[PDB]
Amino acid sequence: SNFGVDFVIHYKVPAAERDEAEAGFVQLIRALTTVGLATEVRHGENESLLVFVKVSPDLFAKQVYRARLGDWLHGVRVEAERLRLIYLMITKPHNEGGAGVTPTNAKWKHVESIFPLHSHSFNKEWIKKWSSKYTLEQTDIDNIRDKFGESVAFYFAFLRSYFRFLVIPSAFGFGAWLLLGQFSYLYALLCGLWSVVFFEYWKKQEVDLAVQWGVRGVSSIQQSRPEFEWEHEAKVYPPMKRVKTQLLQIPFALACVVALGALIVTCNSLEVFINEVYSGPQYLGFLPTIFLVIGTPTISGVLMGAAEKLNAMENYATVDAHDAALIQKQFVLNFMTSYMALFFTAFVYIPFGHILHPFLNFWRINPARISNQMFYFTVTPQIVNFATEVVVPYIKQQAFEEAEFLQRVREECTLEEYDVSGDYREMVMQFGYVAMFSVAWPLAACCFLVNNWVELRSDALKIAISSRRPIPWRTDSIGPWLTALSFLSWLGSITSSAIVYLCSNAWGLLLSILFAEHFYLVVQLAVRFVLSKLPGLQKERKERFQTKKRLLTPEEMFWQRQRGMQETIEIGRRMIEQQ
Amino acid sequence: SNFGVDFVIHYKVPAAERDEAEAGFVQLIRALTTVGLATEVRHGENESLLVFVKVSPDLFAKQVYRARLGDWLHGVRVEAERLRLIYLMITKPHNEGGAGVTPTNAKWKHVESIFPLHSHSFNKEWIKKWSSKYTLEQTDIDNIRDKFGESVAFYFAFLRSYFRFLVIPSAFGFGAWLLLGQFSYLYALLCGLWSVVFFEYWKKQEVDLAVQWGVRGVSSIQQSRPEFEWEHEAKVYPPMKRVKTQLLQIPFALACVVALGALIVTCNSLEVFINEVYSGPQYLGFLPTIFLVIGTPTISGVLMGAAEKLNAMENYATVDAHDAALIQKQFVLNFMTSYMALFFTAFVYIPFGHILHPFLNFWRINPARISNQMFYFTVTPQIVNFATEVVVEEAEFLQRVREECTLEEYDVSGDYREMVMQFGYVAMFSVAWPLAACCFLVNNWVELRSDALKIAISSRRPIPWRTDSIGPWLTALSFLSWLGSITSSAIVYLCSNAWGLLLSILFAEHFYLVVQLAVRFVLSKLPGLQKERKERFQTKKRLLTPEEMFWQRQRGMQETIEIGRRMIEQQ
Ligand SMILES: [Ca+2]
Ligand SMILES: [Ca+2]
Ligand SMILES: [Ca+2]
Ligand SMILES: [Ca+2]
Repeated sequence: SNFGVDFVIHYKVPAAERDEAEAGFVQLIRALTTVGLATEVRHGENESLLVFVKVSPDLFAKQVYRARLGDWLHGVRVEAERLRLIYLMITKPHNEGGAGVTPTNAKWKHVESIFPLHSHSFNKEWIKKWSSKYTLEQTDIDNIRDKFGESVAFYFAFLRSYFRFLVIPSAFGFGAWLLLGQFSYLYALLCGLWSVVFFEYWKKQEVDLAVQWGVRGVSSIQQSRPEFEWEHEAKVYPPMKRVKTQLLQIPFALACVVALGALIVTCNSLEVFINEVYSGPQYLGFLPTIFLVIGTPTISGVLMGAAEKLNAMENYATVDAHDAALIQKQFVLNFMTSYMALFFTAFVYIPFGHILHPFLNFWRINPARISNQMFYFTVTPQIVNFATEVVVPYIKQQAFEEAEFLQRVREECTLEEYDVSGDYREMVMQFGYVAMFSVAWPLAACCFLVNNWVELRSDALKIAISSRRPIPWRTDSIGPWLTALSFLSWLGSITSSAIVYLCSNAWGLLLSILFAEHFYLVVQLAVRFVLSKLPGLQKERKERFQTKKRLLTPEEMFWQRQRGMQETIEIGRRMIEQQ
Repeated sequence: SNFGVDFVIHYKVPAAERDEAEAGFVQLIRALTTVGLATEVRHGENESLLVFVKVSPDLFAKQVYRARLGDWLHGVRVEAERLRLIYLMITKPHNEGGAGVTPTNAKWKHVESIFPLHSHSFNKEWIKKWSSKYTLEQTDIDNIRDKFGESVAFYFAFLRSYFRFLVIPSAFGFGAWLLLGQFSYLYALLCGLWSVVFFEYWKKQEVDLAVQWGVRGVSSIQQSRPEFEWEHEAKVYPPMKRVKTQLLQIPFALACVVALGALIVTCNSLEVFINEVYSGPQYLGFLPTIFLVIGTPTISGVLMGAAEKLNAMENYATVDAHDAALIQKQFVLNFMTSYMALFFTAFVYIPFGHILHPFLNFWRINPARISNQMFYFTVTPQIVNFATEVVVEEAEFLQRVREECTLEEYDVSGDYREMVMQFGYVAMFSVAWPLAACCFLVNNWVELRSDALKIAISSRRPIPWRTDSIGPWLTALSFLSWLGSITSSAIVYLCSNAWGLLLSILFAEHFYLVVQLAVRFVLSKLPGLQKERKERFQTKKRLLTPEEMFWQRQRGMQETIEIGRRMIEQQ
């Protein structure tokens, strides 16, 4: 168990630059004492001064009350909340209740990370409980929310909902694969309907979870970025400079598109050449593209880094906007690097494959090739993601009075922050595969289903021992990923349909695209209406009712003719008798 | 002017069955004085007794405070508000703050109309001011809101905004008519872009006006219908009966489709026959359809009545749901009667006109014909609409009231429906005749006055009803914009000449969606929100063992500093 330490700061000190390092250390200690936190300094690995900080319960209660009042202010209104508030006290500047010791912004640049400590007793029991069960109840997600915050809990709830909704497409994918034959239009229609239903039901469940956890409306709260650089104050940044920096994305995206397209064109030409030249034993004919998938986590990886670089010079005032831009860039890059091969096979090679002939001349049309390539692009990338996610850290860790706890912290600070964006991106890519390309290989979703059951555990293990405890954040929604899902639905309703007409055989293709797109729109409207006509809303209404119950001259002669009661009745009766 | 009269009670008494009429009048007067309104009985017209009711200012102030507290409760928070509150006190049941004398629910069914009085001095000045102007500033709409309530004000604001936005339609319609010949794809794209821009900008204006008038969120308040009929109480109506009654709309819609389609088919066949037989001097070639247009306000009118009858037996708990259902049925019927003739001309006769030959033989291909039809479906339906709207000691005050109660209650749904139909014409069929928008501009300038006159002297003063937006008409506008995006490209391809039609439809619809997303993003990136944020900020400002031995090694701060320095020297 931990030693009561609530937060941990690294503050590594190099061999040189010690003269200002000591000043930074004393400034950090003075600020941490001023804000009202108890501090304890110990030695660490590689010449570092590891400082543990905890809480004067009166000041902590005052901070809790101030935060609750602020949450009530915007209409928004446990270990996760306590850790989040301690992190806010550590991070927020002196202007609004804190002592800003953020690494990148101020002169306190000798700190590397401020992170909480993992609870091994909770972690092992959580892993055992999640591995010994078949399904996960809402109580498990609630425990995740209480311990690791709302972002991790929201990701795990989304993963559970996705895994539970993946049964239906698995079921009728197996039905279509066993009976309906290859490239069934009915399967495409059912896949589009399931995508619409899952997206809308996840929106409803997201609203319900936000109401239940009391995090409804946190997205409207704007949080300033400590590393944001401004020029004037009236903190403002000229939007022209930001637009100029953003315009650099377009040539970057075009260059990435050209490079990836050329690489996939060469790989597809090579695989066609070996399939049409060599006899093999059948399986070696897809050897190139398989390698391509094995190369996918590498190149895209460095590409992701470039995206981060593109988000560094692209200044953003708020955390939400910066996160949304980073998610957009990462989603575009991963969409490219994960679907360009399938798009080229389905909509370039299949319709008019008479353009690759020069490339086949450099080395020296089966419609069922798309099904095999989808099978490979379903099974192999999942295996390689498993390898790079769970077992390669297994090998990495296998290679490697109070000494036990100190050693545990020293080994803990070497790990990386848990990036939930990567897991969100992987799940969104899987959903996209199901939505737009599962028609070629109907069993694909089934395989994904199995992987999801592993992921819900494996990703949990990734937060158990493969990564250090993340900062507990609050999120109303899963964020811009929702939009991505919608996109991967809509274009999917096109793409799958465009597969069915193309691999089963000009006007018919366009007619099929029209019918599929309009069917997708119609079922979207119908499901939205059905869900609007169908717990969180009832609780909000009950709270509103409880608050409501707890909250409490001709003119001057015209009106003097019959001022009384009997006078009016008598005149009315008399004139009734008159008429 | 008025005699301080705030509301007028009709209570017509029939000569036959009078024994229960005196008791009803006595109960009416007793309840109306129980709620706290001064009443004055006077003679009516044709065996009726009109009683004028006004306001004990203390009770009116208490009611005002209660209404404001209720508005604050739901998050929502002048003569119109006073009249609305007096209406609520007159209408609301005695169980919850009022004395229910609603005409249709209880046995007090002898009252017919529940209406206030017009101010002639205000009405003539308003008409003179609006007739002598060229453009209307926001002060006129604010005065309309202060006088006739928020529904009429919202309608007039929508009419003014849509008339102002129609100027670009007319501009590039004239540009295309002069230069781009006939059936220009560029005009179709511009019309779709304008439809999207106008729809989104009117939504933004709706939000700004709801914030400005303090009616932001009124639509969230569910108001119960006095005419609602319930079986049990837990007032609950079995939804299965409502669904069974709603299912009667499908056969009615199908029968109306069949009848109107047969009428359009036979009129089209007759006009084709006379164009291919009669020589003339011409203009008579579209004589049949013109008559159909002249026949449109009649038959559709009775259809509208059927619709409301279909909404009477279709019991609705809330006012909003009943109004939405009525708007949906009326919009469907008017869409049919006003667009299915052009739909037959464009997408049935033009593509394959070989199926109308049996009708021509019973009586016994031009690709520019549709444009001519678009002319006769633009200048004729509005002109006849004009003929529908405006062409066809205390004795003076009492006579004025007696003449006032003979008028009909002013409905805003009809004017909303007419404007929505005109917008649908522009969005879907204006490509055939690009000048149509120009005409729809001029009529608009008349309508903004003419409709005002319809409320000035041709109808009784409407009950001031607060509304958040224009209602379900936004859905109609969006549907018309999307259908126009499809139909403009379809007409362009079909009249400028099988695979290319679908490609053009795809390109136009996807361009419509892309510009919809772009305009939504631009408007989200770009008055009332600033005021709401400032109010929120103002409210924010106004609102306010080894375990123990581990932390005992360095209890203070100077000791921690010394220990840190010592460990620094140790590295
Ligand atoms: Ca995985
Ligand atoms: Ca993962
Ligand atoms: Ca008119
Ligand atoms: Ca009108």
